[PDB]
Amino acid sequence: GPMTSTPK
Amino acid sequence: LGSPGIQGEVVDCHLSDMLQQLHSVNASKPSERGLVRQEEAEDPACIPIFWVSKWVDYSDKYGLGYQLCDNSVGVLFNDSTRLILYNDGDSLQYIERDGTESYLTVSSHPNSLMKKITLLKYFRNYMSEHLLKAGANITPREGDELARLPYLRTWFRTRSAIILHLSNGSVQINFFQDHTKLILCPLMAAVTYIDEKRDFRTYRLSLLEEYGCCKELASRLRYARTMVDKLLSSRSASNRLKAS
Repeated sequence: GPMTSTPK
Repeated sequence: LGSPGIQGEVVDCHLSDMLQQLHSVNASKPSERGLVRQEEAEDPACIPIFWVSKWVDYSDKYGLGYQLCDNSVGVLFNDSTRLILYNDGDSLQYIERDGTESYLTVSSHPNSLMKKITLLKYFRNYMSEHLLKAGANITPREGDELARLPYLRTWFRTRSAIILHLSNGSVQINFFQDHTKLILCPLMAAVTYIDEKRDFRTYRLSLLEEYGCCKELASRLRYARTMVDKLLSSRSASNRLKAS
């Protein structure tokens, strides 16, 4: 699953 | 003179009440109304001042690092302690597992916090270099800085969402795939929905029950109820071996 919030 | 802040037990009371109110909204089948009038449920005076605008799941090593929408940063470390850095670049607050709060500064602080300070700085730098700010479109209201800055009380993740519970009571749910987000406030009995176009709208839950809402929001609120249940008790009171 994603390890961060939405990237730039 | 300082307020002690809303205490966690009091937050849990309001959470249980929000659980019940989500049940009521959901059972009212709000997307099935003769005429859904979602706009009539809007309550702009209850807009949240705080939400998590960025996050980093480094829980394999240290914890969950995050930015709030005022550009402050925090970490909920793997030992259930929190360190938050205010948007002045220097003011800190440390929160122990039992909620005990202490105020310090990057320039002047106990040596015991050097490691956690340095980690917080790494999280901050990462978020600032790499990640987009959620709700970057919202301009603060005058005096919003006077509201108590919360810390991350607890969090967890599912396959489809991350759930972020702040010490002011708010429960934020971010959906991974479509970037839609909910900010539930159990104190205001309100919910803010951030849709796929980044439109931000704040509703009174009881008015969503009265007036209805679209099926996308209705769907997200069904999932929200399940997430609140999980927050309140990760294990079922009717079978404590079974995951809520």
